Amino acid sequence: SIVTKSIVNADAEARYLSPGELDRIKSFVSGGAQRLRIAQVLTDNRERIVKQAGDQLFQKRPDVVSPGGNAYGQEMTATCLRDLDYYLRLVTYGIVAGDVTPIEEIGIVGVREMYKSLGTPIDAVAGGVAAMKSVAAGLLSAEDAGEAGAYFDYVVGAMQ
Amino acid sequence: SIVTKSIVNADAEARYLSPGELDRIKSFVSGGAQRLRIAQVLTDNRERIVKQAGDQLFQKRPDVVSPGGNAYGQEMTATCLRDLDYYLRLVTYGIVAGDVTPIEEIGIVGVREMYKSLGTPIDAVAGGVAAMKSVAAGLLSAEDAGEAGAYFDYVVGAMQ
Amino acid sequence: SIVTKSIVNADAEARYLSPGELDRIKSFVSGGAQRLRIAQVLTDNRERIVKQAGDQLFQKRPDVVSPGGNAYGQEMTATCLRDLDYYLRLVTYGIVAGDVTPIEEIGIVGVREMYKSLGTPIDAVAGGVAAMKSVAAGLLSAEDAGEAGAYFDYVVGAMQ
Amino acid sequence: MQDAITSVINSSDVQGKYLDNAALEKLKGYFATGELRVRAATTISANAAAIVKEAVAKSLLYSDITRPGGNMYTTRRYAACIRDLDYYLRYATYAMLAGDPSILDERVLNGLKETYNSLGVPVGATVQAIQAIKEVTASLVGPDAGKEMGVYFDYICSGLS
Amino acid sequence: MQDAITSVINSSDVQGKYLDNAALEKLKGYFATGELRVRAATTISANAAAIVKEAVAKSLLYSDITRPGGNMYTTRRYAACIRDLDYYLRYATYAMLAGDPSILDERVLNGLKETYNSLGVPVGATVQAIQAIKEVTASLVGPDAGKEMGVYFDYICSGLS
Amino acid sequence: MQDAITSVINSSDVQGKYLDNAALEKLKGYFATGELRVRAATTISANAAAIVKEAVAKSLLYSDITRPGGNMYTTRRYAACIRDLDYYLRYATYAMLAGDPSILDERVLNGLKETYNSLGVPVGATVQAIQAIKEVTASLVGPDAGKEMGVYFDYICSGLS
Ligand SMILES: *[C@H](C)[C@H]1C(Cc2[nH]c(Cc3[nH]c(/C=C4\NC(=O)C(CC)=C4C)c(C)c3CCC(=O)O)c(CCC(=O)O)c2C)=NC(=O)[C@@H]1C
Ligand SMILES: *[C@H](C)[C@H]1C(Cc2[nH]c(Cc3[nH]c(/C=C4\NC(=O)C(CC)=C4C)c(C)c3CCC(=O)O)c(CCC(=O)O)c2C)=NC(=O)[C@@H]1C
Ligand SMILES: *[C@H](C)[C@H]1C(Cc2[nH]c(Cc3[nH]c(/C=C4\NC(=O)C(CC)=C4C)c(C)c3CCC(=O)O)c(CCC(=O)O)c2C)=NC(=O)[C@@H]1C
Ligand SMILES: *[C@H](C)[C@H]1C(Cc2[nH]c(Cc3[nH]c(/C=C4\NC(=O)C(CC)=C4C)c(C)c3CCC(=O)O)c(CCC(=O)O)c2C)=NC(=O)[C@@H]1C
Ligand SMILES: *[C@H](C)[C@H]1C(Cc2[nH]c(Cc3[nH]c(/C=C4\NC(=O)C(CC)=C4C)c(C)c3CCC(=O)O)c(CCC(=O)O)c2C)=NC(=O)[C@@H]1C
Ligand SMILES: *[C@H](C)[C@H]1C(Cc2[nH]c(Cc3[nH]c(/C=C4\NC(=O)C(CC)=C4C)c(C)c3CCC(=O)O)c(CCC(=O)O)c2C)=NC(=O)[C@@H]1C
Repeated sequence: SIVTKSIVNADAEARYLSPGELDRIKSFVSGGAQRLRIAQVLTDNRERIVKQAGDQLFQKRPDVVSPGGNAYGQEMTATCLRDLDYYLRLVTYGIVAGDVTPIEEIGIVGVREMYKSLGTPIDAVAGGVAAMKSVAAGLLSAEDAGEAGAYFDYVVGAMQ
Repeated sequence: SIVTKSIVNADAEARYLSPGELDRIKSFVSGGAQRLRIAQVLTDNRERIVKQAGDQLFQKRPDVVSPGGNAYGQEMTATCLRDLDYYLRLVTYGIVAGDVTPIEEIGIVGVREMYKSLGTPIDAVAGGVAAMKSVAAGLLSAEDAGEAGAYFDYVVGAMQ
Repeated sequence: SIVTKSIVNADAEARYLSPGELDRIKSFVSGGAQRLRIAQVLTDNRERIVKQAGDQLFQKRPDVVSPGGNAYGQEMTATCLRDLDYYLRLVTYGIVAGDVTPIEEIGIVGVREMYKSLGTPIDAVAGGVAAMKSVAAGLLSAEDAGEAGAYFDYVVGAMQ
Repeated sequence: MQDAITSVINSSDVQGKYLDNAALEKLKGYFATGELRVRAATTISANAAAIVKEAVAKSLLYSDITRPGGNMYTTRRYAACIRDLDYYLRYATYAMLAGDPSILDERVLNGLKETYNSLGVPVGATVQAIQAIKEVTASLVGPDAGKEMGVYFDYICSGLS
Repeated sequence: MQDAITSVINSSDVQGKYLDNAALEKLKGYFATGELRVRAATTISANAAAIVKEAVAKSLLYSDITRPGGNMYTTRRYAACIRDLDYYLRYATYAMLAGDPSILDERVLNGLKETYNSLGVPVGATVQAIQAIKEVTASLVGPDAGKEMGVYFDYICSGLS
Repeated sequence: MQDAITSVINSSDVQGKYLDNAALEKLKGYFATGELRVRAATTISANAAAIVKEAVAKSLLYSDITRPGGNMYTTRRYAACIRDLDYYLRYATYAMLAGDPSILDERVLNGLKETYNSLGVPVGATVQAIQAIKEVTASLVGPDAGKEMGVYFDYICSGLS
C-alpha cells in the first residue's frame, strides 16, 4: 500500500516519515471511499470487462485462438479468460492500496518464467490487460478511469 | 597498547611482526617505568586535580551551574565532578598503555550521543578536561607534562 | 575424470553438457579399453621406468645425491625413487580417467609447499618425471606414447 | 511486511476473492483512523529524542546498570542502548501508522532475544525502558493514540521474552 | 562429487595401488555402456523444457495446488516450483552420466527437506511431480534409460522424505 | 584481543578504580620482560619454516599418517597440515608478545575443533606435532622463553579437546 511504501522508504534512510509522506497518506485516506467505489464498480462488472476484453484481444490476436495457438479450443479459451479475471482482481487490489506492490507480489514476480513454461505469448496477455483497461474506462468517470488506468498500465508495462 | 596494535596489523597481513613493529614495542616497554610514575602522580593527586579543574570550569562557564544549567545544584555538580574523575582515570590508563585506545573504547565512542541525550553541553565537558590538563601539568616535569598533555588533548579534540 | 570435469564446467554455467562435451565423452568411452592397455604397460614396467629415470636424473643432477643434497645416502635416494613411483602411479590414473583431475587432486595441489618444507629441489623432481616419460615412450607405439606423454607433460609443467 | 490494507488484500487473495462487503468495510475502518495515526506520528517524530531521554531518566539512570560493571557503562554501550530505544520508538511508530505489527517481526524481533542473550544485554531492563517509553509517549499523543502505540510497545516486549 | 571412474581410482589410491584386475574390470563395466548414458543425456538436454512442461501438466495443473491458497499460487511460487523441477532433471542427468549419486547429496539434497519444511513446500506433491518427470523422461529415452534415470529421481525423492 | 597491559586496565575499569599497587606491580612485571619477548619473537620469525620442518620430521614423517590412506597423504593435505603448524607457531608467538592467550580464543580456536571434526583431521596427531614444535622452539629460544611459548602451545592443544 502507499503506507507500506512510505515506511519502507523511511526505513531505508533510518528516519521517520517526512512531512510530505505523511501528507500524501492523509490525502489518500481522505479519498478512500471514492477508491473503494471504483473497486466495487469493476467487481460488479467483472464478467462484462473480462468477456468484452477477451473478444477485443481475439480480434487483434487471432493467432492465440487459431490452430497452434495457446488459447485454441473452448477449454484453453476459458482458461485464458480465467487469467484475465485474475488480473482484473489484482488491479482492484492496487486501486484500494494506492500502490502496485500487491499486484507485483501476486501476479508479476516470475510471470515471464510461468508463461514461457506454459507456451503462452506474454505480449498477448499484456494485450488482454490493455483491452480490460479500455472496457473498464467506459464504466468510470474520466478521473476514476485515469486512476484505474495507471494500475492496468503497470501490468501491461511489466509484461513487455 | 602499541603491543596489541602491532599484533593486529601483523595478523591482518598474515605475517610475523616487522622489525619496525618489534622496535616500537622495545621502545615502549623501555619507557614503561617513566609512564607508571606519571600515572602514579595523577592517581595520587586525583582529588586536587578534579576539584581545582571543576572550580576553573565553573568560573569560565558559570551557566552550567546556574538555573537551567545541566550541573545546577549540589547533586548535579557532584555528578559533573564524577564525570571529570572518570576522564582523569581513563587518561591514567592511556598513559600506561602508550596510546589512546583505552580512552577511546571506554569514554569516547558514543560520547556525543550520550551527552546529547542527557542535555549536557559537551564543549563544557571538554573545558573541564582541558582544566585538568593545566592543573596536572603543574605536578610534572616539562617532558612528563608533554606526554600526559597529549592524552588530555586527545579527549578535548574528540569532544569537538 | 573427463566425465566429472564436463559436469563441473556445465554446473558452473547452470546448463546441460553441450553436444561437444557429450561427443568428447563418447570418444573417451570408445577408446576406454586402449587407455586400460596403456596403464597396464606402465604398471607392468614400473621398476624399469623408475630405475632408469633415476639413473638419468642423477647423471644430470649428481648434486642431489652428493653430500648436502636432499637425496644423499641410501635411504633418501630410495625415498626419491619412491616419489617417482608415486607420480608414475598418478599418471596411470590420469590416462584411464581421460583428464588430469586425479593427478591434480592427489599430487599437484600444494606440491610446491610440501617439497619446499622438505628441502627437495622441485626442478629435479620435474626432471625425474620427464625422464620417466622418455623411458615409458620406449615401451609404447607412437600413438600410445603421445597419449601417455600428455600426462607426464602435465606433471612437469605443474612443477615448473 | 503487511499494513491494515494489505492484510485485507492478502486475506481476499488466499481465497481467490474480489473485495466483498466485509473487506470494503474493514478498509473504510482503517481509512477513517488514518489522520489520527498521522497526527500521533507527527507528535512522536517532533519529540523522539525527548521521549527516549525521559524514559531513560525514569528507568535506567543512577543504577548499577550505568555504573562500572553494568551493561550501560562505557560511552559505547550507553550510546548503543539509547540507539536501540530510538529504534523501538521509530519501528513502533511505523507499526502504528500501518495498523499492523508484522514490520516488528520482520525488521526488529527476528533473532533479537538471541543476540541480546549472546552479548549479555539485560532483557528485563530493556522491557522496563520500553514500558517507560510507552508511558511518556501516551502523555504526549493522548489516551487513544497512547493505547494504540502501547499495543506495538507490548508486542516488542513480548517478542523479547 | 565422484563418478564411476574416480570411485575406482580413489579406492586404489587409498591403498597405494596401481589399478589391479578387479579395478580394471569395474572400469570396463562403465566403458561397456557409457555411450548409452551419453545418448540418454543428449535426448534429455534437447527436450529439457518440454519434459518439465509435460510433467507439470500431468501432475500439478488444474488442482488446488495452483489455485488461490495452494503452494504453487502466485507467479513467484509457480516460477520457483518449475525452477526446482528443472534442477531435479538437470542434476539427475549429471548423476546418470556419472553413474554415481554423490553430486545429488552435495549439490541438491543437503538441507533441502529442512528448507521445504520451513517454507511449507509440500513434499508429497513434489514427489508426485518427480514421478511425472520420471515417466515423461522414460517416454523419450526408452524404458531401459528411463529405469536408470528413475534410480536418480527416486534418490532425490528419498532425500526429501 | 587483550595483552597483559589492557587485561590489567580492563580489571581496574570494571571496578571503576584507578590502578592500585597490585595493578602497577603486574604492569612492571610485563615491562621488565618486554625486550625478552621481542628477542624470542625475532628468533622464531627468522627460523619459522625450519622449526615446522624439524617438528614434522620428528613427529609425523615415515608413518601411516603420510602413507596412502593417511590424513597427511596427498600433496593438498600435506600442505594444509604444515600451513596449520605455521599458523599455530605464528599465533603462539603473537600470544607470547602480548603475554595473554585471548588472541588464541578469538583468532585460532573459535570453531577449530568443529572444523577438524567435520573433515576428519586427527586431533591426537595434531597435538603430537604441536608438542614437537614446542620442543624444537625451546631448543632455539632457551628454557625460559621455551616454557613461556609452551604455555601458548598447550593452550592451543587444550582448545582442540
Ligand atoms: C489469455 C489472455 C492468454 C492465455 C492464458 C492461458 N493461461 C493458461 C494457464 C495458466 N495460467 C495460470 C496463471 C496464473 N497463476 C497464478 O498464480 C497467477 C497470478 C494470479 C496467474 C496469472 C496458471 C497457473 C495456469 C496453469 C493452469 C492452472 O490453473 O493450474 C492457459 C492454459 C494452457 C494449457 O494448459 O495448455 C492459457 C490458455 N493464453 C493465450 O494464448 C492468451 C494470450
Ligand atoms: C561536568 C564537567 C559536566 C556535567 C556532567 C553531568 N553528567 C551527568 C550524567 C551522566 N554522565 C555519565 C557519564 C559516563 N558514563 C560512562 O560510562 C562514562 C565513561 C567512563 C561517562 C563519562 C552518565 C552515565 C550519566 C547519567 C547518570 C548516571 O551516572 O547514571 C549529569 C547529570 C545530568 C542529569 O541527571 O540531569 C551531569 C550534570 N554537566 C555539566 O553541565 C558539565 C559541563
Ligand atoms: C626424487 C626425484 C627427489 C627427492 C625426493 C625425496 N622426497 C622425500 C620425502 C617425501 N616425499 C613425499 C611425497 C609425497 N607425499 C604425497 O602425498 C605425494 C603424492 C602422491 C608425494 C609425491 C613425502 C610425504 C615425503 C616425506 C616422507 C614420508 O613419506 O613421510 C625425501 C626425503 C627427505 C628427508 O626425509 O630428508 C626425498 C629425498 N629428493 C631429491 O633431491 C630428488 C630431486
Ligand atoms: C538499552 C535499553 C539496553 C542495552 C542495549 C545494548 N544493545 C547493544 C547492542 C545491540 N543492540 C542491537 C539491536 C538492534 N540492532 C538493529 O539493527 C535493530 C533493529 C532495528 C535492533 C533492535 C544489536 C543488533 C546489537 C549488537 C550489534 C551492535 O552493537 O550494533 C549493546 C552493546 C553491547 C556490546 O557490544 O557491548 C547495548 C549496551 N544495554 C542495557 O544495559 C540496556 C538495558
Ligand atoms: C514444485 C514441484 C513444488 C514447489 C516448490 C517451491 N520451491 C520453493 C523454494 C525453494 N526451492 C529451493 C530449492 C533449491 N534451490 C537450490 O539452489 C537447489 C539446488 C540446485 C534446490 C533444489 C530453495 C532453496 C528454495 C527457497 C529459496 C528460493 O525461493 O529460491 C518455493 C517458494 C516458496 C516461497 O518462498 O513461498 C516453491 C513454491 N511448490 C509446490 O507447491 C510444488 C509441489
Ligand atoms: C597437521 C599437523 C594435521 C593436518 C591438518 C589439516 N588441516 C586441514 C584443514 C583445515 N585446517 C584449518 C585451520 C585453520 N584455518 C585458519 O584460517 C586457522 C586460523 C589461524 C586455522 C587454525 C582449516 C580452516 C581447514 C579447513 C579449510 C582449509 O583447508 O583451509 C586439512 C585438510 C583436510 C581435508 O580437506 O581433507 C588437513 C590435512 N592433518 C593431519 O593429518 C595432521 C595431523
